[PDB]
Amino acid sequence: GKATERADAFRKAKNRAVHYLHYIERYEDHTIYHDISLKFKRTHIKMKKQPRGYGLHCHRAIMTICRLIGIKDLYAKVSGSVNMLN
Amino acid sequence: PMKGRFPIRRTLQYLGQGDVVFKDSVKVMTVNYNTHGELGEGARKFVFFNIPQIQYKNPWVQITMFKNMTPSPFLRFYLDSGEQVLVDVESKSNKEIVEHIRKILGKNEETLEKEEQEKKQLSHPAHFGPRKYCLRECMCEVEGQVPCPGLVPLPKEMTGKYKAALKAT
Amino acid sequence: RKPTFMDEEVQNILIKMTGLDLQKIFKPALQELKPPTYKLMTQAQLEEATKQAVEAAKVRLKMPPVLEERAPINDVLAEDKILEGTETAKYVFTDISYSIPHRERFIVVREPSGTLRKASWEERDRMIQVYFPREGRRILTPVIFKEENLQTMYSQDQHVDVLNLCVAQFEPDSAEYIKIHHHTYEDIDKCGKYDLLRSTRHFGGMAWYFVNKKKIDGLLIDQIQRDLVSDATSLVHLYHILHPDGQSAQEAKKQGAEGLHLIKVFAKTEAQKGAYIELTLQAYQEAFITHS
Amino acid sequence: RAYRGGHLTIRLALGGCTNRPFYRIVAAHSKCPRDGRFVEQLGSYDPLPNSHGEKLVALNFDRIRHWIGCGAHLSKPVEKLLGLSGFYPLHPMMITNAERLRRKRAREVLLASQKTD
Amino acid sequence: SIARSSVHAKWVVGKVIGTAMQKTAKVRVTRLVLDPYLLKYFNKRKTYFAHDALQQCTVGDIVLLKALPVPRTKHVKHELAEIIFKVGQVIDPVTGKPCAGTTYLESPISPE
RNA sequence: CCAGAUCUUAAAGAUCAAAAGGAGCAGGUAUCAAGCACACCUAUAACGGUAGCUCAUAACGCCUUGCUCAACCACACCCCCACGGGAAACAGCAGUGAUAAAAAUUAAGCCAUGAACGAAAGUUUGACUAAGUUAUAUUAAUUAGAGUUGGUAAAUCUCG
Ligand SMILES: [Mg+2]
Ligand SMILES: [Mg+2]
Ligand SMILES: [Mg+2]
Ligand SMILES: [Mg+2]
Ligand SMILES: [Mg+2]
Ligand SMILES: [Mg+2]
Ligand SMILES: [Mg+2]
Ligand SMILES: [Mg+2]
Ligand SMILES: [Mg+2]
Ligand SMILES: [Mg+2]
Ligand SMILES: [Mg+2]
Ligand SMILES: [Mg+2]
Ligand SMILES: [Mg+2]
Ligand SMILES: [Mg+2]
Ligand SMILES: [Mg+2]
Ligand SMILES: [Zn+2]
Repeated sequence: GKATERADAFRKAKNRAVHYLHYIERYEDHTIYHDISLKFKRTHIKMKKQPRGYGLHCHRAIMTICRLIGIKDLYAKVSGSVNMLN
Repeated sequence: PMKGRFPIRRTLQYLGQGDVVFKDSVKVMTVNYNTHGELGEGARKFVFFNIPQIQYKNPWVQITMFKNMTPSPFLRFYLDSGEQVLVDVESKSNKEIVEHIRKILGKNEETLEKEEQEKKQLSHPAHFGPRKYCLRECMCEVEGQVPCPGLVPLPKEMTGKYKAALKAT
Repeated sequence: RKPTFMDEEVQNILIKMTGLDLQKIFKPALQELKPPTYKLMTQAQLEEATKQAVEAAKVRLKMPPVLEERAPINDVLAEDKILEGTETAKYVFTDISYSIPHRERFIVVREPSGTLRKASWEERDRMIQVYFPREGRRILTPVIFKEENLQTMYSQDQHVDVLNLCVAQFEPDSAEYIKIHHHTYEDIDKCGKYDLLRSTRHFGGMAWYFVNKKKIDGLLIDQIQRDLVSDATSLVHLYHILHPDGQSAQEAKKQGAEGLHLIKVFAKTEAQKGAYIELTLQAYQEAFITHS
Repeated sequence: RAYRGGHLTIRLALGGCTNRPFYRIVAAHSKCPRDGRFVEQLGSYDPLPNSHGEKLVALNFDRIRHWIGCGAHLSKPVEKLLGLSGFYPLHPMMITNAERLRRKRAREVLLASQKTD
Repeated sequence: SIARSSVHAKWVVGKVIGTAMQKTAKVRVTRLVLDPYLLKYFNKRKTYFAHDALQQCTVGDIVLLKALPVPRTKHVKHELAEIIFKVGQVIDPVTGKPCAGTTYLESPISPE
């Protein structure tokens, strides 16, 4: 969300976010189901599915997002461009 | 490893898990195969998949390939005695070739386990030394014994300083 | 020909009474985890994998030996009076050779008194541990086997774990191994906790103990309230084997007793509590016959 | 490394840390350093009495007599150890030192009852 | 019974590189070596001089070498044992028949 | 793969293994691309004869360098070597000049291990043992000082 005032953009991006929601399927409600590797534009994310105790070892943004999803155990290495939106 | 057609065959694991171990009579194994024909197929997959496994476990055995010399695929084995084993591989599968070779000159699982048993009696549990070769270094680290003074400083009496300062006076 | 714990009869009876519970046998363990593996199977391949798992769980179930207590070792190999005051401590000499069986190693002791004797049992085991360490053994005997700690562990119902510590730490023919296994059995009997050892490899232990001590009460009662009567009857059968001549075993020969009636026989002649046994047999019989 | 001469020997390597000695009984060439390279480790000896008042000695008897059988030589203290174990007769010097010790105890006994007077 | 050579090479098989010296074949031997980084196998080559008594060797022949018990020179440690494939005249070891490449020169099913 | 030395014993063994070798692995540099006799036969050990051999899968050079560590390799004032010649030797322990950003005792014992010699009691050993010195590092407590406060990156107020 984007605005002249910081406060304003905060509001805008919140209220807009709630409109695009995904459902993320969680295996046993902690990990993902299986290993994932994706090249999105110039960013490569590579994630691996962990056992119960191995908490959230990830780029800090991914940890943030995971904590929001409910994914508690994960390993992800991002390579190529680390640009945040991508 | 990304590049290549079947990348899994460049992995240490894949190379390890192949099982053939020649007898010590075997010096040279020579493969002769063709680049074409349906019949030749099996031999080709053998060179593509197992030859790497084989070689890895028999690092001292010269393996040598020849392409399109004879109309038919075969192996030849050169032994130390001068004896020459000739194995016709024709319509045989990749797997069948590996099994048949393992049968002729392999080593029985008995043999291999005896050998590795002789290698595991090499490092004895009760010795002392460098971490590389032994379970323990000082005896400072066995439970009931006297501890490394670098951990638990000695009672003044066992110190040589105290003994010397006693004999002096 | 007095029946022994390794007799195929008694082995088969106890293997049977143990039971295979694949969920308790293979249970999540507290070790470091690695991510799970997945394969796609037919109904066929799944049945095969299950059967392999079962055969594996047989090996996991193999009973730790039971032995009677070993005899104290006292043997002097020599006396040298001359060495008498020369040392304040004792020298302990351990043959360590990789080939030798640990019951055949020579463990010798020079005392200050000068006599050269064979090592005692406890010294011997402690020593073998020092030079041939195997995980799970402390050289100094661990605190946990004092009565206090043991009681604490019984109250958290860890009895399986106790038995396993014990199998690791001591020697099956030792004094402590036997002391602790019997004290433990005694506690699962006082509390009626038998099912704790059910699919354990330790079941036949308290079986063979309770047979020879002649308390089958608790274990019969338990076995029947769990609605396993094939096992209760296997148990009285076992009692008869290990007491061929006794009024119950003999009366079972006279009356030609079928299994349930066998349990009735035993209930009448021998067992210390016949009231609870007959009552539970009643309830089981009647309730089961009316339900099915 | 290549030496001129010298024989195979069974001695004590001294491992340990200051004031806390420990020994590795060892078959080594004679001319090589005390704590250095060896042919085969044979046993260990811990001089300091432990929790139970024992000095622990370990001897690989099979290998020991294999090497003695190749004509290795023993050190005086290894001799003393084997003898103590009963794998060799007592070393004469053990016996003698024992006797000397006895006579010292005797003369200190007499000197004690002489000074008490 | 002592006749030995201290060489690791007791039997090798290789191509004949050149015949230029009297009674001596130059022979390129090739082994598979595992490049450690790529875990792959490549062909390392090495040459051997071999003693040829009758000067039997054309260039290109595949040939078998046996290690000589006593080295003939500093560079000659092998004697040529057999000629495994004569160059461009090859008799199939399987069917015992003359062949040029992948073709049979005389068919094995036409005995008479 | 072992000649030799040494130990033991008649021999056989065994320990250390020179010389000679080679499946494989082995610093940088290709603006070092050719080396220049670096091969083989004959046979008697020579006469003689073929014209080869190494190398872009790095020969031949140049630079840098102990090491893959129960250890190994090398050196022992210099001239790779040591007959000779410079010349008069701590790269044994301590010390000292010089030099460097770089700073341990001109110390005590053979009591233990090791080594040498002795038939032996034993003697010798700056190996070594026990000490001395040093915030270099750990640990234990008796010890409080240093750095920082725009962002990265924990943390600031008033003056100049
Ligand atoms: Mg030290
Ligand atoms: Mg020799
Ligand atoms: Mg050598
Ligand atoms: Mg240098
Ligand atoms: Mg020099
Ligand atoms: Mg100098
Ligand atoms: Mg010199
Ligand atoms: Mg100096
Ligand atoms: Mg000098
Ligand atoms: Mg100075
Ligand atoms: Mg310094
Ligand atoms: Mg100063
Ligand atoms: Mg000394
Ligand atoms: Mg001495
Ligand atoms: Mg001195
Ligand atoms: Zn220590």
